[PDB]
Amino acid sequence: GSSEGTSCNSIVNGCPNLDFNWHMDQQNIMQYTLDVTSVSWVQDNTYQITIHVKGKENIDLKYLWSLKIIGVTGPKGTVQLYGYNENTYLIDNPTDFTATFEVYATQDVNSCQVWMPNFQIQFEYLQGSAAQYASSWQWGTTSFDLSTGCNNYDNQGHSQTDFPGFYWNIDCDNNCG
Ligand code: NA
Ligand code: NA
Ligand code: NA
Ligand code: NA
Ligand code: NA
Ligand code: NA
Repeated sequence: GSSEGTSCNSIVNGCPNLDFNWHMDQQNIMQYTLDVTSVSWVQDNTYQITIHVKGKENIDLKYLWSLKIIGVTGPKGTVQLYGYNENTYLIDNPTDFTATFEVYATQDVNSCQVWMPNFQIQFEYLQGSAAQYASSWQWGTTSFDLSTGCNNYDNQGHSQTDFPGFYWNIDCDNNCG
């Protein structure tokens, strides 16, 4: 049985004035960005969201061993994006990719809007058969997790996450308020 999605009009970066770059720089991780490009209410407090992740420089797919979204509060806690072990090949560029998955978004920003539940993206470069390309690797730390959120920052405006948190309208009711 199918249902009509309800698209959210306003998807808000909840903390655009934090310095996220610092947290990747401190770990010698190349800078990445994340945007939430669409949100649709499915039913209950479940939303289908699409993310777009970009790296500062282009890293060829050959360097990648695995990529997965972890720590997801949703129907699936893990969303495999790439991995030989898991026969999963759902992205072609670890430095410019999209993913669509479901989350349960329940923590209120206000009476009309809820926060995205935060998650991490686990990158493994140069492992397994990708280790053969080590000599041309030039982008710093090779295995790392990048986290989302607006709730973890130092006393000088640096985030201790790598990507902003986001919020949107409850049930994607664009007429709330
Ligand atoms: Na709609
Ligand atoms: Na979506
Ligand atoms: Na998966
Ligand atoms: Na809040
Ligand atoms: Na409020
Ligand atoms: Na201090």
